[PDB]
Amino acid sequence: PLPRRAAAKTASLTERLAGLAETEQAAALLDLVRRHAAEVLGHSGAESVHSGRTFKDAGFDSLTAVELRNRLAAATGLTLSPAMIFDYPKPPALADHL
Amino acid sequence: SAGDPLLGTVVSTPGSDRLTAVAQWSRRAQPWAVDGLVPNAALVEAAIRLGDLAGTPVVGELVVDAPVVLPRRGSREVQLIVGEPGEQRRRPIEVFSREPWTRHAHGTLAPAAAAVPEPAAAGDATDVTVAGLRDADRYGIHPALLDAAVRTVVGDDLLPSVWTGVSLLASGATAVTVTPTATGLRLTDPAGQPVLTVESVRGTPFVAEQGTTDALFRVDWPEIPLPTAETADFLPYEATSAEATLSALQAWLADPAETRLAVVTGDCTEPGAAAIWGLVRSAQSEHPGRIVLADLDDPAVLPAVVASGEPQVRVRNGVASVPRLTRVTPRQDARPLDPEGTVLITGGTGTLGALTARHLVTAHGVRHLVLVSRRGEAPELQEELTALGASVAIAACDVADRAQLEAVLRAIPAEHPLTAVIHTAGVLDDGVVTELTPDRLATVRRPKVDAARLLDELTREADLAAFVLFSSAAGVLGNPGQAGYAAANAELDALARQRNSLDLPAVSIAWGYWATVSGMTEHLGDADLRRNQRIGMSGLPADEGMALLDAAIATGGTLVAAKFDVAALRATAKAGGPVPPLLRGLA
Amino acid sequence: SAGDPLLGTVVSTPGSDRLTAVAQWSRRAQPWAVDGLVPNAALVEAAIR
Amino acid sequence: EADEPWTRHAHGTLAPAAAAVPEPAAAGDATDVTVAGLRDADRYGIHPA
Amino acid sequence: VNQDGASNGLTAPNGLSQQRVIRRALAAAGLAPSDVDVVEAHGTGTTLG
Repeated sequence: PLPRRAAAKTASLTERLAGLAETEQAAALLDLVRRHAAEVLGHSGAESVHSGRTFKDAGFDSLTAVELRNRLAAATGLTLSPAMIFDYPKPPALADHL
Repeated sequence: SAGDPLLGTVVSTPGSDRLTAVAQWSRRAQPWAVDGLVPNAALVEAAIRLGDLAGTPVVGELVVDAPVVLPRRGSREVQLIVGEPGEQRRRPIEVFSREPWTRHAHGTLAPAAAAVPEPAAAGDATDVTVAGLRDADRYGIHPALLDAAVRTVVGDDLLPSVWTGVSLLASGATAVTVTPTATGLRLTDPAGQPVLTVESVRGTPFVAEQGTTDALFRVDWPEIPLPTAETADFLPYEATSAEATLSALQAWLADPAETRLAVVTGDCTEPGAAAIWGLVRSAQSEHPGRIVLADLDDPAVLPAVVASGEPQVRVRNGVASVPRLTRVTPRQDARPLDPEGTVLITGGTGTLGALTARHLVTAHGVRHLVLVSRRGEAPELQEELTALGASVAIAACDVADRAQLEAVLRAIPAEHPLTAVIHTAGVLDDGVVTELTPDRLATVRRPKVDAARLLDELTREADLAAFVLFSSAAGVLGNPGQAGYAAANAELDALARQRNSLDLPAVSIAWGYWATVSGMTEHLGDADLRRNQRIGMSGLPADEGMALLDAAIATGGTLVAAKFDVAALRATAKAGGPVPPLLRGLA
Repeated sequence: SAGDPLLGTVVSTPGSDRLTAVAQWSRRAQPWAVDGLVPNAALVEAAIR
Repeated sequence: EADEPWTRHAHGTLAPAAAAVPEPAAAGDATDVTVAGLRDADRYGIHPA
Repeated sequence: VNQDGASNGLTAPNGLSQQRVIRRALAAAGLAPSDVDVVEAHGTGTTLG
């Protein structure tokens, strides 16, 4: 027997894209990457991670790098390289690149 | 261990479809059970999980009789039983947890419905999230999420105990949206898709479950082999009365001979033989391994009994039996105490009498009490009971005196007939066998045994719902320095047995030493406490004591209400430690 | 806790005296059992257990 | 094994502890039996082998 | 013997550390790079190391 369907933690990519209006500035991308980083490290919330520091200061490694890239690409549906963490050291850089 | 935490181990009955899920639930294992109180959502989730294995995911009906309180130390054994599929492939569902099995929920389980109707929204959808909702993947719906979601309709104060038409569509939810319906509710994922549906949910006010009555034990007489012996180290003597037995014991204690004494009495259920047995038991508690109690139809097996090794033996037709304390499942179908009736309490001016009166008024709603004692003066207790709604008459009476007891009983108005007599009267005159005298034995026995005889004989014609004799464990387990008290308690139990055999109600409780916090074990010495802990005895709180009193009233007969450390005594038996002969059945 | 290998766990039916001893028997756990075959003496011992 | 149909292997009745155990007459020589490599015999009332 | 210390990651190696340790070892031996003619590298096979 197949298991029951997994309940989505949040809205799907289509619902977000509806909410991620092009009018909206580099803010939705910022908060989503902040949430992804917070959940990657097991932070208590997206507020604990701050965009002032870089991912290196947050304690990110290649282990966390590839899996965060996966959880970001699947959320956004767009293929990504495994190395923007060093190309873009700041969460604003990630937001503008996305 | 790959089983679901709320499901544990799943067992299928060979040749049957009945399924048993056995789990150990502890606050360490279940942090979401606040104080150990398991939310009903956890039971719903576990039922759904097991019904998934049974092929029936839709809860046709679930009614929770009572929630589950996890113990502070240890884990409660929880068994969920799935019955055979009946009509519509529905299966009976039961929940038990434990001490005697305690049923918590029951109902029927149904397969998946082909049509999933969408009931109209009867309220505003609200987003429910739980901080600390860890390992939500291990559940289809986490219990701490479902209970919070359903409290938005049932209410925080009301425990949701009724569930109908429960259907699940999603797994591993962390946040939900709650859209209540006319009867049930709908939980949807943040993505908007439906997750869970409840056709109807109903809540009930929380009721504090009574203290578990697992301390009640009866004196059972299991059979034992009689060894083929002809000569043994014994001193034969025919004990006739309590005074004669005490005199013979004193003479033997003055006798420097290191030869065991075989006390041969009549049938132990006889009140005189009961007093003899109690005195010999107390002496043995003082002098272990040196005195033997015998109740033999044929005393020719007396050396064999001496070779048996059990101090207390009753032989009939060549087959021997020994006294043991065995737990009894409390009874459900008890005759209710009539609120219009009158309950007479002996020794009500004491702490225990006031406690019993308060418990009766608070629980059984006894609106009329007659508390009698030697002093019969308690304005504070009278006001306490009257403020609770009890009409209380307090009397200075000798319960063992015929004229005063009859005057008290006749002082009860005819329009409020007597329905319960609790004999809590008792004088504690502690004494060792070497020093006790028949005068002290009579002084101990009169307020208990003569008083119980007078009460039962006077109330032979009265429609009594309960007749309680406040005995003590000292007459059964034996207690050094309480030989007269032990004889009084044993004869009180014998009187209760005779009264029950006389087609009249009689319940005698041989309670163990109470809790020190209750304030009624102040006269207990440190040696008494050390011996109690050695034999596994532990203090009895007032609440559990009165609950056990009610359970014994429901059960009747003679019962021993005492708390023992189970695992400690089992380890003592495994270590070859000093398990008392009466506790040999226990260990 | 690993109880008696021929017993395993014991379950008591609520509202009944019926008991059920469930265990997992493997040649590794019971090397004395020849070639998977279990002698009846083990069954007698488990019954007494 | 796993979810195969249940197979009954033995059946009977269990009796309480008897009072007296008669000793029958010896029908043969007393044979001393030892098992080499016996392990954990304490956890059994008697090792199955 | 020396520790690389700071690098891209915790386990990332830095060529400067290897340069320094090689120079230190050669100075301790009091020899010159041309004197040696064969060296056994780590040869881990990692695409990075």
